[PDB]
Amino acid sequence: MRGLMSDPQGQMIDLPIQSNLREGLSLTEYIISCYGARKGVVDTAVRTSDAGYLTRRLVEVVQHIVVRRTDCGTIRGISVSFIQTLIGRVLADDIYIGSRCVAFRNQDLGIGLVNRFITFGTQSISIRTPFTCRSTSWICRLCYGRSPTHGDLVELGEAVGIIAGQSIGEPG
Amino acid sequence: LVTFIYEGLPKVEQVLEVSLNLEKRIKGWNRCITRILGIPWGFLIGAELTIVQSRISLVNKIQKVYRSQGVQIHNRHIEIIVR
Amino acid sequence: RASLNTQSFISEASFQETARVLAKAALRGRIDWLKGLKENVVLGGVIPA
Amino acid sequence: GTSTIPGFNQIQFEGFYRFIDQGLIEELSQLVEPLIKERDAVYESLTYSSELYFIGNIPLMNSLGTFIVNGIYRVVINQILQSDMNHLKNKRIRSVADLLQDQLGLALALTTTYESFFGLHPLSQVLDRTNPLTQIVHGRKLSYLGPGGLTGRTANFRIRDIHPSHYGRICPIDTSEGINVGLIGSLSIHARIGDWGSLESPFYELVEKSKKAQIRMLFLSPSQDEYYMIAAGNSLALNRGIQEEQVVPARYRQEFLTIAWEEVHLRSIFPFQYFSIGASLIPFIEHNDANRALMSSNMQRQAVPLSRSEKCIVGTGLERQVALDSGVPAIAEHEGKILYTDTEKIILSGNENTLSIPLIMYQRSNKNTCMHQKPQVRRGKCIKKGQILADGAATVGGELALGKNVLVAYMPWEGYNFEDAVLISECLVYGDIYTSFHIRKYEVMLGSWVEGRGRVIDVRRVYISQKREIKVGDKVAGRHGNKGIISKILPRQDMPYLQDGRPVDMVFNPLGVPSRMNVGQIFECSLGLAGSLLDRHYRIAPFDERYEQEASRKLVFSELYEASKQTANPWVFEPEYPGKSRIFDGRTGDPFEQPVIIGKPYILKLIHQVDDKIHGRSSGHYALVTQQPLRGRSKQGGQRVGEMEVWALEGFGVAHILQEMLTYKSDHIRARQEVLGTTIIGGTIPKPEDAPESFRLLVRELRSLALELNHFLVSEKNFQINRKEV
Amino acid sequence: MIDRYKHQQLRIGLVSPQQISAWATGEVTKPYTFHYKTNKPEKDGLFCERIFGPIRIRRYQMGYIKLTCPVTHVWYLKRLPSYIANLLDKPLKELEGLVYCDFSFARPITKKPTFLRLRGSFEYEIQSWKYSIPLFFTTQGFEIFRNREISTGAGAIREQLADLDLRIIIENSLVEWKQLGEEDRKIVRRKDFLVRRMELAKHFIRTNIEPEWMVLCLLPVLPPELRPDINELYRRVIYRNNTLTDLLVMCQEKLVQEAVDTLLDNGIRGQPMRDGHNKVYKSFSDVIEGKEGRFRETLLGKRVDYSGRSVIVVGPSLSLHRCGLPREIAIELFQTFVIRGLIRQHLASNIGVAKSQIREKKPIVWEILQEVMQGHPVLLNRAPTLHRLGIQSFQPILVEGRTICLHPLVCKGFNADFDGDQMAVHVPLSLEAQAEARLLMFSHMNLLSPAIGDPISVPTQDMLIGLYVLTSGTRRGICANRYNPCEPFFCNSYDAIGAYRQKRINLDSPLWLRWQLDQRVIASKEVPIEVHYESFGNYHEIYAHYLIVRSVKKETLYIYIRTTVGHISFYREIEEAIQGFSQAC
Amino acid sequence: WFPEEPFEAFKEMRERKVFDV
DNA sequence: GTCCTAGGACTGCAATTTTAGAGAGACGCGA
DNA sequence: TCGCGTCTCTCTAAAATTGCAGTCCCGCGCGCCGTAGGAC
RNA sequence: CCGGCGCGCG
Ligand SMILES: [Mg+2]
Ligand SMILES: [Zn+2]
Repeated sequence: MRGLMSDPQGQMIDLPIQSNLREGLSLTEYIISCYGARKGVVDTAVRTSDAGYLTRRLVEVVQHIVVRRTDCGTIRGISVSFIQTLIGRVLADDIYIGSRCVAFRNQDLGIGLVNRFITFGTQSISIRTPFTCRSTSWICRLCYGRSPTHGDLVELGEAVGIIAGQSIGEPG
Repeated sequence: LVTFIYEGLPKVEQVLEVSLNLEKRIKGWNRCITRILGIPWGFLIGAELTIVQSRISLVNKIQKVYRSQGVQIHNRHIEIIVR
Repeated sequence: RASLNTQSFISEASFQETARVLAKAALRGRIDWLKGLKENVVLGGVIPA
Repeated sequence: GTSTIPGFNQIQFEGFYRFIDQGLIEELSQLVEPLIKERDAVYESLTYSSELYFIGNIPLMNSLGTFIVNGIYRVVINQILQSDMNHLKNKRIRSVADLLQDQLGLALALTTTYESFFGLHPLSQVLDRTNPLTQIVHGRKLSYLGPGGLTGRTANFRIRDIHPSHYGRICPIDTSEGINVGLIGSLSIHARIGDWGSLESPFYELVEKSKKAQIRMLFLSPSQDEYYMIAAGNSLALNRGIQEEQVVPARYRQEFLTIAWEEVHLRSIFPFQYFSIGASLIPFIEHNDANRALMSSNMQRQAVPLSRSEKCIVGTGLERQVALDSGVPAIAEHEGKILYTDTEKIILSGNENTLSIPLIMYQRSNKNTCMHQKPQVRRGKCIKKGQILADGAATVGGELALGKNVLVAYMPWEGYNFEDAVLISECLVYGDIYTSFHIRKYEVMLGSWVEGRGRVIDVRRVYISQKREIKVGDKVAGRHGNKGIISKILPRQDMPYLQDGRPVDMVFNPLGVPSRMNVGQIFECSLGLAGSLLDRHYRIAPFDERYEQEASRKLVFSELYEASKQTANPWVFEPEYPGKSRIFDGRTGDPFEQPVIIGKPYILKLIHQVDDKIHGRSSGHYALVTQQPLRGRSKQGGQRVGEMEVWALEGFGVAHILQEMLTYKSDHIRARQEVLGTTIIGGTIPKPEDAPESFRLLVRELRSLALELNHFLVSEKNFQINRKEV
Repeated sequence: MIDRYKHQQLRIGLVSPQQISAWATGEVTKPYTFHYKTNKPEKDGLFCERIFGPIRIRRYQMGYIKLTCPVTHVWYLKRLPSYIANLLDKPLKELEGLVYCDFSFARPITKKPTFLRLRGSFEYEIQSWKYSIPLFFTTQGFEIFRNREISTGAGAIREQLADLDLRIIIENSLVEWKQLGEEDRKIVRRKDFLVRRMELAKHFIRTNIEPEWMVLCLLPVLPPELRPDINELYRRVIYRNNTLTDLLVMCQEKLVQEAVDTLLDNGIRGQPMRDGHNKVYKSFSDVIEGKEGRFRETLLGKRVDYSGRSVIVVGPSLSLHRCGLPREIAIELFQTFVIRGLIRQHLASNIGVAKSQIREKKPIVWEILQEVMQGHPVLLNRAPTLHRLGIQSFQPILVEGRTICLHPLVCKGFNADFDGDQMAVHVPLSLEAQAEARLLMFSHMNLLSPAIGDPISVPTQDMLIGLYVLTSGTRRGICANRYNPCEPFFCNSYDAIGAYRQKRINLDSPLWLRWQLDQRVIASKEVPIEVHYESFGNYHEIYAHYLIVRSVKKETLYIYIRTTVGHISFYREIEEAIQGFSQAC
Repeated sequence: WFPEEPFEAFKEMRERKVFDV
């Protein structure tokens, strides 16, 4: 059944559409169901004009961000204590289990390493993120991490800022 | 005769162009750190604490809006914008 | 606001408030070093990416 | 319009007559018939107007409701504006009566200002003559735009919404697509314009015993619509009580209730009351989602008249009204007898009055669509005044006929109906099923085959006819919002065929029904097959479930079984899965594993097609100022690489593809000429290294604001500053 | 690694009247544009051939208008906050009155001595200054020293700006800021004005800009070929400037200033001045700013040559890296390459003959087109390019008809369906662009989306339903047998598929497949349902989906998988794809 | 959330390695 | 006939428009 | 003989509205209509 | 080869 519809000013119509499209809507039900039909077309005219403006401002603010260095030399690292966030990040510090080093500084975080951290009692993970790079006009390979599409570490000269802007504005 | 009284995309755009706790913590932190620490540790530590907290909440608010609609965007792309 | 406080006046002029950006910049002889992607698009040159 | 559907042009007809009645006198505070004939005004590009005695010329409205200025048909559309702000009781409608009288106010403060009103006013528009459906629906539009009206930016978000005062006056489905959504309305079938500028719809009054009530059909302005309890249900319900306390849905005070029959004042009894002409031509509309009803109405207005027309097996019964009110067929103006018929004319004689009626033969519309007329009567036939005499284009037997009945299957076929593609048979091509005549005009020997290739048919202005058979890339659609592009044409031996051995003509993707939620096309295809076997046509009013539950299912299933039993075709109705049958692969002869819904629906051919959209460009003419390639297919222009396309190239990192389309494919005058030369000799294209004419154009403009912009190169070798020429 | 240093810059700057003259040197003196009869450029007019050049240089050669009186630049006076007002440190109202009303400024200059106690901006005219002082001081000498104690209009502004001491401004602003600080809404705004004033004065010292250039002495004139509206505004400046010099009166001085402001920037003075049609004029600021302006329409996006357009239809037989091009679009886009192919094999005498042959649609033109399209990629692009996968590169092939054939698996990236969508085609010309398109933009290296990394060319809809039906296993339990139960054995998968072809078994009929590989069948981690142990040593372990035969005497191990033809077909399809790709390389 | 107490916040940035002596 | 012919919607921000705060020179009444 | 609240402005510190400035998806197709006014 | 108005398609 099509359920209940809503009038333009928020409130719900005190009459249900108890029939489905196979049974055939009554004349009263068809008129009520036209309320949501009008909303869909009108909301389309604002979903595009707003997301398009949002995308342009998103790309504009980071258009100049390009991978220009292999390593800025930073020592800062965001502390992490979910899995999909940690994959592809570069460790900012060594990780130890007892007296054994299980993960080294400046090493890409695979999912096997992450599972090993979760399997044992590892509380703090220090990673290099865009927040830790020693620049706001460019980013380095290690602070960005693995390429979003090429699997390996990101390559020099990649316009990651425009890709970042397009990735957010696209589903708008 | 009688009167009764009874009980997305705009959200993400508002955050980008600028949480109730975030603005209440920034107000609280501003008036205290400078009074405790003087020469730049008053300003350096205060700015560091405010910016670190802002980045965490700015990414969380944007990610929460997109996750509510099933949109899957990596944290890297948002951290590029927030930076 | 962040996009209007960049290191390039060509990027700001082609973004918003072109007259305001150009008037403020031309008063101080502002120099754009074309380090960004959009600056080289305006000139028709090769982007540094 | 108390007991019948009113004329679709009655609002324009009544408005113009009122303007002649009181509008002329109220503004002058004597007309003679025009010397030029209506056909002569358009033939040699004049204005159909009458003389006012010598004050000026007053344009005259055709019986179809359209004016002629400079030989161009024009329509004056209605406007809505402020008289709960969105309540229709606080609005007014300005017809052609108000627009023509108002211009008389400006005229007297005639011939020139009326000429400039039709040319320039937004509310005066060129009549759309694609098909008979477009001719009538254009005149019934309601607009919030125009002078004195809100703009799309000005439009409030609470406007563009459906208000409950619109029920019976403004169609809740029909609206414009794009920025103007919710601002372009459409009148309902039974709507009428009142004396206070308000819209009225007829309702049936239920009144007590002690009252004469000679006529129980009375029209409501939206102001008095609120204070009546109006029911849309029926009285086919009885329990151990009596009929008066049976409950029905009703409308009162902008909300929906459920009260007893004894508390109901008015009844909505007309079937087409709440819809416009476009939505009233969709059979089984109650099984289609209202979202697709809006698109279906638009698609029906793009249907191309075919060289041969045929009626739909399944319809709604409004096709006859559309044909009569469009003026496309020939309607007798006098009773009598038919004495002579041919292609060029029809002779009718009655009561010592003999008239000769010329017939349209291969004439051009404003949309490059052909018009043609064929006699519908024989010699010696008695005719009443107002009865049909001939059939026009897209009109058969006095009914609107925009499409064809073709055999159709709903199954996936090797990806050639992926998404919205349509696979058709060669029979539709060599049978001339979807062949249409198209005529352009250009401002040469008659009957010559020019080489836009076509045959020159009329020289006055050169008219060239083009016979366009169906092709890959053409657009076809049904009356349920089911559109599709033709992507493959197969020989008849390759198409799937039925248990009677007949191959189908089209194959549709079944995946397009659930997402689009238009079940009415499944109902129509099954009933179209039954009607073709039974030699029957069906004209079904919408919302037939008011009689009983699953009324459309009972009608389709029982008619399917009647066709199966009478013609001895057990596959037509299958008790295991009614409406579906096992069909066979034309390539292997093996049956498909699942039964397939088959039928004979009504499919239209739309104007959007190839031969009007394929464009290509190597080089050529550029703009004078920007020196960039022109814009438009007609100007042999190029394709724009917008800023969003530049972002994608920057995301790919293709810095040399971007520079190609920024300098020497667009505006680098020096480098455009060298690329033309190197590619013909194949000798490597070098980098431009200079500035394109768009940057030099910007520098000069900044110079005009007393600003200097210089480009400097600093050598990394000796640090010498080089000034680039700009 | 030493970076390949590239030091390129561009700088805007306020221009000087001398540089305006150097641009023009060439002065436009008459407002006539063209001859009414001969349609020739009027001499000394807006389109003068002597000033601008013969009828290329007309796109770049500039002119100038010698204004009798200086006029202020609207951008630097009327825009908020006013730069002239801040540098002169006066309220905007009094400056606007001095420029637009009949106001005279007292003591406009300082570097020359005066002898009067006139200070401020006296709105009323000084009664003594009208007759007494001029009549005692005569006319010549009085006018000689006139413009040193009282002046009016933009000339007074320019005089105030010319003699400004910027360092004194900085020092006074700093000392006033300190005084204000050492002492609460505009107690701060006055400070903010002071900070803004020293930063404004500081920038003038280090640059070559002069604050008096903010008032214009000459008016540069746009080249004629860039204005084939703007012309009408240029006539007005000449219309009212040439009137002013005829007089040499205050009203005409204001009219010239308003003409320049309207030409420079309309819609800034409240009511913007309209034309005779009651339509607002378009100024240079309007044409350089906005979404339709020069920056966002002409520079950020361009129309290009060697491009086409047509309707999109689906081709399921295409490869993932191929597209179908209409013959007309292909012959248009590759016209130069077809000309080269014709001339190279001596089938065309020259370029004109080759073009004529192409125009006649000779049968040999299509052979050369087909030859030259091999190995030359093209770029397809749908209209709303939301991400970088909205434009991709394909290998074009010649297809019949007038539509572009598109692979079904790349529609999701393009967000394209075949209900009326169209696409643009572009041809990379140079070798570097072709290499970029081949090695970076082809669909076979772009299988992942950059947003999160999911695959983008994944089977959808019809293919998904086909795979789902193929891999939907047997009917089981009460859906397979009417009663409580109180299948063929195939040596290899080829035997099972062959039996399926001969209609011996159905697509979902159960069968047992002999397995000669390791146990690699995905199934629930469950113990055998039944173990049939024989006294001779052999035992049979019966699982839900396979049977395993083991023995205690030998090390033999036989595996039989209970499956259908559909699962076998899916596995064979993927396996054969891998093996065929390996063998082909 | 970093606690609103300035010294608790300092201890937090010490623990999260935001800032240290 | 015409030939030259001269009215959304939201945010940002400086600009009035007061409101107020104190406050003092000359003073009519007054000690 | 001055002294006292204080009459009559008086000049500016501090919010309180308030009138602009700025902006508001992309890419295609088609048609119509301009270029006006007045003494001959 | 210039701009406005109207109607459309994705
Ligand atoms: Mg589509
Ligand atoms: Zn870094």
